[PDB]
Amino acid sequence: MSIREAVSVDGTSIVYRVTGNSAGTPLVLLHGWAQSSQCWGEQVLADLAADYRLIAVDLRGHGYSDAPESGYDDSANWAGDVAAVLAAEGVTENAILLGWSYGGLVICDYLAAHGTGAVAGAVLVGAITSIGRGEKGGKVGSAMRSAVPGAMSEDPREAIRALGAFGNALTGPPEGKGAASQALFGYSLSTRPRVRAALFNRAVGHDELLRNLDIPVLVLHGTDDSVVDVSAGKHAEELIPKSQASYWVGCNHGPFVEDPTRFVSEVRTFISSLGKLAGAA
Amino acid sequence: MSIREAVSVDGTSIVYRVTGNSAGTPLVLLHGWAQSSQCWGEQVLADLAADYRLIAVDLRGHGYSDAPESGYDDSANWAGDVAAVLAAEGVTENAILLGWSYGGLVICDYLAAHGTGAVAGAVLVGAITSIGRGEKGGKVGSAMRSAVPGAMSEDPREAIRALGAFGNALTGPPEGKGAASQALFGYSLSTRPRVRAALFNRAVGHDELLRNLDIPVLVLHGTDDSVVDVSAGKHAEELIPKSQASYWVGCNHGPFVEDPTRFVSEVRTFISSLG
Repeated sequence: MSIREAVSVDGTSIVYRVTGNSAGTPLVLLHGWAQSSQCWGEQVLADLAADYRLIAVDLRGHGYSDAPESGYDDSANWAGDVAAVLAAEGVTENAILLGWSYGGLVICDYLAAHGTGAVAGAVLVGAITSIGRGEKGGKVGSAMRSAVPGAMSEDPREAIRALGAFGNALTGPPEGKGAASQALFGYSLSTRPRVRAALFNRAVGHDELLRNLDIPVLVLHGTDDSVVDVSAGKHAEELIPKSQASYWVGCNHGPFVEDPTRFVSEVRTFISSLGKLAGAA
Repeated sequence: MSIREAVSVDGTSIVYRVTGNSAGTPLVLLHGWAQSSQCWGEQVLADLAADYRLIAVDLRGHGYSDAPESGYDDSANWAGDVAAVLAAEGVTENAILLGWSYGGLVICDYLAAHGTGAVAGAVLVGAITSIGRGEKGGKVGSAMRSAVPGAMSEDPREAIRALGAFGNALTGPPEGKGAASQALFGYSLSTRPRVRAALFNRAVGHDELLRNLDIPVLVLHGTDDSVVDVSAGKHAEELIPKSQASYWVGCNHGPFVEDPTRFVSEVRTFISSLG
């Protein structure tokens, strides 16, 4: 059975999808603000599930997960969500955590709370790692600044208008990708407005964690990301001791949409890099 | 776990959510075109789960269910989806099947294939029972007509305009209904465009089933439904020997959205009445 749920520390049910090879390295996918476990694209999901035990999570308040009334500003709830998924799957080591945008912050809340015992590597895709004034890891782009707080309203007129401030930032050039462009706008619309707001009504700084991670981390980030400034990825690269970076020239916030083959290729190479094969060649 | 899946006759996974007491009467909820198990609204789903073993299904191609390339024009697939969910839950008798819009057609496909041995009653909410030219039980309204083929387009601009306009017939007001309006619109947009098209590109008639049905069926339909014309429900009421009906004056296609309390009440009473 592919679709499952785990109960976090506050009693929130967190829905997730497990696909791929049972024997393979666990790859946990954490999506971004006002999206879902369906954002990644069918081709990306199919390709990653070939080698990995693929675990695609619906963040609290998103997708099919429970939407509690409060607690979105508590790092311990986010941490408990990832811990609970990992435990339900019996994952105690070697996991790869991948986070898009807000997913990066979820990973950091989790690593801040549990350390790196269960984890061999992480991938930060157009990710924030902090939120708040002066947080270089939390630097948003112009599109996101026009989109908020109108994108948080329950008023459809305002929410539709505001979310169009994103333009094509999620997809890049949208030709031939209309279904995906529709679906991404859709997930944001069906994310409860109160959840959309609660996610950014918080502050947390994680630079001290970044400087002390003992795991390899790939920073994968569009140079033209108008949602999360590429400066945030560059900051993570600068602070993380075992960082690797791939900056996609001309790419916006959705590299997995703009070039699903390249995205899969870069993630597979990263994960394979964590063994002893590179040493051999 | 509340969230689950069942494997249909063609290998399609059908995701569904179970809530409420496992000893209650099973109530299967089957949503409409381009929607999902989340359409019904939190209060409606909480109130129904207070009394029933609530089974909220994502149709094939919708929500989190698999989306096969083809087969949406084959009644035996839809029938297997419903059988597979029932089997997975151990329901062999006494189920209530509730169908919103296209969900009515899914129910009829299932009943024709399988009979009513597992089923005590049905509810047809703004429902079609047939589809295609000349089927009085598939009579579509002005909002549905205007929405095609824009709502089937790969092109975002075209689909967003068509489905945005379409969504207003689902909510009615929409003053007071902003979040649901957004969410219904979002579920339609996130439904793959090829699935939106596939569902519509078929023909099947069930008048012979309806006039022969051996279960009580409630017809619950807005008089100003502009998605599925009220005449479709008036037609089903006429054919079904043990029909009951409730025509909500001034209501469009979404009664559970327009008046969640009334919707739950009318459903409870019908189900209670099965005695």
